[PDB]
Amino acid sequence: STFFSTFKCYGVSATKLNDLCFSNVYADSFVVKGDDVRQIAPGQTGVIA
Amino acid sequence: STFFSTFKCYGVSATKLNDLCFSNVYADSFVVKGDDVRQIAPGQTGVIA
Repeated sequence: STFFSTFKCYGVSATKLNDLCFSNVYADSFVVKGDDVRQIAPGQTGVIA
Repeated sequence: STFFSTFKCYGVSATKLNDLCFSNVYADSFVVKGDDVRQIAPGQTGVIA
């Protein structure tokens, strides 16, 4: 059903998420416009960041 | 005539293609939707990969 236009993982490889166990898991949610999505990453400047 | 929205070379630099000779060349063709193009790359996960 659900498909994503952006997927990025930083401290782990994407092909090893099935063999791991995760601790202290949190999820954040909000809405922005298309041109502002690139700002959601470490070491970024701009209005959102 | 032809223009590409995506182009990414991996084991060679893009400015060296005109000076080399290539062996065992093969081409693969298929169709996906726009959101799935990002999965055509080494180390990716998803339904396509």
